[PDB]
Amino acid sequence: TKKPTLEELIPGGESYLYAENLYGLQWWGDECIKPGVDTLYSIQPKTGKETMVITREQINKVLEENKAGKLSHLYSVRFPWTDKAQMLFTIAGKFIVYNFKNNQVVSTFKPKDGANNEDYCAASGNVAYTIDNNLYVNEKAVTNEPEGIVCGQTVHRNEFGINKGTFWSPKGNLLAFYRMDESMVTQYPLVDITARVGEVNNVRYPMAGMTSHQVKVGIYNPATGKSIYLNAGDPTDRYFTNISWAPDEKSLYLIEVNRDQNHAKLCQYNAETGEPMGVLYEEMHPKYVEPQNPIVFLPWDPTKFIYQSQRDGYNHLYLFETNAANMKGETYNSANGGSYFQAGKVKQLTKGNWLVSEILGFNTKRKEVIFTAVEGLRSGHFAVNVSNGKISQPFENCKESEHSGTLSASGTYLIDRYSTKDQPRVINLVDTKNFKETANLLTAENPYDGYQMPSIETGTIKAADGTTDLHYRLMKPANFDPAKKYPVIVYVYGGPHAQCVTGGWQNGARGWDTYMASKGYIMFTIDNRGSSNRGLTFENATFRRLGIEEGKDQVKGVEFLKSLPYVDSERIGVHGWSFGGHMTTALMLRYPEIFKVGVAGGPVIDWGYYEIMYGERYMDTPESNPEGYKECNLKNLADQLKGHLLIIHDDHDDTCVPQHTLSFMKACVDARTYPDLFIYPCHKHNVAGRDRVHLHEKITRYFEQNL
Amino acid sequence: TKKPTLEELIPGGESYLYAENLYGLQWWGDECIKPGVDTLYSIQPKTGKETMVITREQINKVLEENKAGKLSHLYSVRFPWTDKAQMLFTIAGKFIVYNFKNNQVVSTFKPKDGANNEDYCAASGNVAYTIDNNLYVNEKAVTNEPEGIVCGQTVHRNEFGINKGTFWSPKGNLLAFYRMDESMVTQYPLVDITARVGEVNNVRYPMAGMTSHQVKVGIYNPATGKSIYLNAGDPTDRYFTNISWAPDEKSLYLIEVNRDQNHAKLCQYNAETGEPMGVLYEEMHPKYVEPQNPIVFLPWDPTKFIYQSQRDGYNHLYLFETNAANMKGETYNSANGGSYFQAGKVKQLTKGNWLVSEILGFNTKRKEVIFTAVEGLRSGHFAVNVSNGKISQPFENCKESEHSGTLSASGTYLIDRYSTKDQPRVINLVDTKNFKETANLLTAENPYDGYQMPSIETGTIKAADGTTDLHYRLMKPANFDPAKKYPVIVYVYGGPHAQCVTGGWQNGARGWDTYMASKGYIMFTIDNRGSSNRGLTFENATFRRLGIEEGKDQVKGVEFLKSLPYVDSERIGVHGWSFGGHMTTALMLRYPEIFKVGVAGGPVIDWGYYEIMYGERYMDTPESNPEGYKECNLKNLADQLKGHLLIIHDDHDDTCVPQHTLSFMKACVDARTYPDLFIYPCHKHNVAGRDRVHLHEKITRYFEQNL
Ligand SMILES: [Mg+2]
Ligand SMILES: [Mg+2]
Repeated sequence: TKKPTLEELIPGGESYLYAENLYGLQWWGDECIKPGVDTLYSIQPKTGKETMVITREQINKVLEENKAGKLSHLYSVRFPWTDKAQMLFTIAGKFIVYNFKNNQVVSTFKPKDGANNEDYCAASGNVAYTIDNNLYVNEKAVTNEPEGIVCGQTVHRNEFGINKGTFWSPKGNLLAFYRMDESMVTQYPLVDITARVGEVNNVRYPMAGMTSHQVKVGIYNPATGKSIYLNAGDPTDRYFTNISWAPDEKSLYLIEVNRDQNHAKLCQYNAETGEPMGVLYEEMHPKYVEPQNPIVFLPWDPTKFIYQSQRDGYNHLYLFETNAANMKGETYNSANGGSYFQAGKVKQLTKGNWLVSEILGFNTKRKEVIFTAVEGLRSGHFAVNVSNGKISQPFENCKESEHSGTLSASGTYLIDRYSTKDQPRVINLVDTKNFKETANLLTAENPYDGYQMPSIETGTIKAADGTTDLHYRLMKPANFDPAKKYPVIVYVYGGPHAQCVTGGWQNGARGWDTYMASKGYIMFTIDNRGSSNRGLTFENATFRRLGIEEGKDQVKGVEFLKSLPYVDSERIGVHGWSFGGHMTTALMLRYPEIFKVGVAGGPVIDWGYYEIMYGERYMDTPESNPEGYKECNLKNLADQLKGHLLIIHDDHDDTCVPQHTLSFMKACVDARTYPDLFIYPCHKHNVAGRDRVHLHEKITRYFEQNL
Repeated sequence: TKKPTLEELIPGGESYLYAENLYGLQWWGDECIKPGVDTLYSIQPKTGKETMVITREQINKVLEENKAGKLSHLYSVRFPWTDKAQMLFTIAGKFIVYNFKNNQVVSTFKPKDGANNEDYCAASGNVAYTIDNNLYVNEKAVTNEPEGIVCGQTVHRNEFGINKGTFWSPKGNLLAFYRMDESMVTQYPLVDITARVGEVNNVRYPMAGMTSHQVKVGIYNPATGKSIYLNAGDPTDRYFTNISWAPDEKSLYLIEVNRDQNHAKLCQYNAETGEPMGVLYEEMHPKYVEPQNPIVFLPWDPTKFIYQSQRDGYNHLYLFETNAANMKGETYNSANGGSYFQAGKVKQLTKGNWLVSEILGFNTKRKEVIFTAVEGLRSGHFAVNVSNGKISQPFENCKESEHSGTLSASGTYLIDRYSTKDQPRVINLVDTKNFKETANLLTAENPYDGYQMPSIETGTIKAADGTTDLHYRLMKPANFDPAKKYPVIVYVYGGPHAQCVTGGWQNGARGWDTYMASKGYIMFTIDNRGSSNRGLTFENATFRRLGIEEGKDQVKGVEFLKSLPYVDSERIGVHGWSFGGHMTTALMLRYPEIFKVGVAGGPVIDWGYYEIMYGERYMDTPESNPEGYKECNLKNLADQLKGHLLIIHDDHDDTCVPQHTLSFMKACVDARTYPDLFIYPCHKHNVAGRDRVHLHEKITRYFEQNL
């Protein structure tokens, strides 16, 4: 009979309910380490037998004898040496290497104050980290650059799979790093209203069609203290992505992407001189090419590497030869409608209407690559023999689930974390020879046990093309009566790189979904064309017209709801954030007779205010696609607003500048339409922490008053 | 049966209704000039006989012979020479002097492009004007100052009656001007969201308790082209106000006010050297002193001048001696609780529980000063003989009305513009010997003739002190039934320098008052203690605690409404702008059991964000009044919000920085209270033009949905 509140359903809530977990669970060679608050256990994967390693009292005793501090829990320890009985942890910025068979502090190192993006190399003992805009290795500064130059940090606004800007050589003798010059990029003025006098907080923001930032790759030698830069030419309008090292540390590889994002090149550079050594492979597509993963060399054969490509329509593994730049190249057409320039023998290791979501690593003894594969609501772990191409089992044996994995040092065992509709969290140890569970580490209990909960249903309907199958999730209140009429709220995202309907826990339902469904509102979400884990054809159907085919598919979802007799067709609302915010506004403006109430958070209004990297991939430039930009500029449709639309924007949003929403307000004032607005001061793109509860109460209140 | 629309009732509306007027009505000596679109007439004041002077066709004929352009109407013509049959007008920035007896162009002058604040001196033919931050006289630049220096323009944020920064000598041979250095004042970042990339639009804004701007007075001679600056010492934390010239042009007078605004000094300076020549008079008050008018010399005796002071509790005329600085000074206590340092014989020309609102000028033959006097809803024109102090008639003969006047060159006749509850606009010529109407120039007809209109009632109730009488205005729908219950909307301002309930047209009702009253809402407004035209005691009751006594008085108004059987006590809303926005928020937070719904526009939230000049006058400094600032900081009461509060703020508001409202939103998020917000981009303190209709539709909609 008791229903959960927003305090129990929204992250940031005082009593937020979540399924039990095993934090810090990792590998020490081929032994599984299960940390706790007071003990660290070792688990033999073959048997599942738990052996105690060390207690926090024991470690703290030795830390106090060294005046090194105190641990509160053992969840943050790491085991980066397969052969040394050593542990690594941090206590107030200080790195401690601890021997757990002798109970001794091996070493301590404290980087300079204000250290971020710390990247430790176990093989050499070197640590790279950043202080403001400059890069540091151990006690020395690698760079001394002015404002506008950023070193050793992420570049190209985290696109093409870039998440860091430091790349240690396999043995830790050289460090590759990014050097970004943003000096020529426009600054957007955010205003801090908590200062004595409201101050400007400028952020570099490159908008579609304007001047971009320039990236350079440096190579630093900690033994000499000298750095070189790769001689790639004028870096203007070029992306330098997916940095990878040769196993011998003599050359560096990267994937270069042009500004039009339709041509990618796998390049080699000399690590000692920075001189180019050739192009091994080239990939082209009339729409776009999007490299997201570096090349991985075979641990048993450095003359071969695995490249990840969607050229046939799905992300798959391809085995290439290292000597490809010095062989005869031929041009080929690819199944995705693109083309590629390839030399040498290339072997497609994985094939089918599914994609590889992660390379987990290798089993060197059995010569296999272990990986995770996905499609729609299905996921699973797999192995493929690199020599013959024999796959462990067909993708068709996959169930609806969400799998995550961590491979042991020998590739013999796997930590398998998964969730299904009714199973919140299951953690098993899995044998990679036959993919059989060897031991259950956790089977989390339902955190909503003893609460009244809504029902969840998933299914498929056809897209606006009449052929593509779209997955939807439908939620109803617990006391649902099919004789009564109910209001509906469509939760929408619908942009690329995301999927709302999963095969995981509650089919991806969010806390607010649960909250509104229990308040008497039917909740609906459909994953339209453009969304992820369905291949490139499903995704690029939206090219140069973002939001259009997405809206058409969302309307097919509504036509399905209207066919249900318990749906009140005159009470359809819509809510989304970011791309979802654009979709909420666009649906209100393009289908004003369908959607009655809408709540749009941090939306994109005009793609001309959006970043170059993401924007120009799907929309090209305002100069190259003037029709696309006009059609998808929601300021042009401001006069179509009939219903209740609330726009929420955060004052320190540097993903969607606040200009989007205020320029939309001005357009409605001029057109004499009446949207509502709300600004969350001191919040970035999303409202985080306790204020996220305030946000969901405000959203709930808007739908209760107007739907 | 037809009701007016917001398009007919709101300025900026497409069909805005207003009472007929006579634009450009002025004096050519003692002849009254009535311009029109096609003709200029002359009116003999004794008789009221209209004589044609000239036609637009005649003037345009002569302008075309001189290639000087074309006039579209004769409303912008001026007659600054009493003895020359000449006119002044401007065609596309070009000044033209025209003789209307001979039909000849006398001269043309075109100032540099981008000219503003043009100040023409008919006696010398010189014109001063500004281009950006610099001052110009005729063809030459007086100043060449960098960013942060402003010359020849208004200073001290238009306080102490400063409305310009150029002051010509009586014969036009010297120009006194302001030079303001703002370089040391903090810049507030406003953001222009119409730019390609949202840009910063900085404004200098000095906040209470912080570093102020510095003002200097320059004296420029157009014949020599040289300037001198008054040697007043370090200008830090001093106000230089009410600049006035000696009749012989040999010295300049000003009133200096300290930063604590409790000590004023009448000062003389040599016009040739800029050297100080003494202090003639000093005025002190424990609360504040506020000089707002320069001294005026008697046209028949330059050894005497009239000073305007509230030292006895009401603004009155005092006759002083020019030789006062060189006489024996004594300190005296004043009836307002202040003190003054005075030398020589001083004569109080006007006395009573009423104030002088304007010195219209003089009748030199009869030795009288003509002036307008006000108190509450009462107004009138008066003469006092400067020699014997005999007043034309007692203030008690005044009726409820709003009078405005323009005196002829000899002070024999007056243009009297007035309004009463039911008379929208009456314009008469009045004989200043007996103040009898000599001719009716206009008796405007009601612009709402043929419309359904609400009823208007005025009365008085006692203030929260139990002794002071407060004027209120009550409006009811036309079909009002005293058997039914009605919702009420309190319109509030309540700050100093303003009065809402007048003796003029509709007792000061505004368009939106009319609109809501006709929609079935009772409208109520009360002029609380702190408001103007009631003397200093009524006003400074709020000193150091702005909003507190004002709220108490607004609540006495509500206790009156609750005593009316046709008022629904459970449906009371409130609306105000600026000080009224503060009042709306404060009333919602301090009396949450009284006001159900509120709409606050461009409010003051924290007095620490408000300007030095106005703020420190009534609140002192945050360091001098920490309790006052804490109590009146509405962020401190954020947790008290129970009802529906909408805060509207304009993104380019440089009166109330947008920081006020955004810092209030943050405080409510933190306190878990739910106010609503709206931002009008590209609007200053008030929404002007067609968007003002959008603003009033949004305000109407908020009250219809929630009250
Ligand atoms: Mg492109
Ligand atoms: Mg003071």
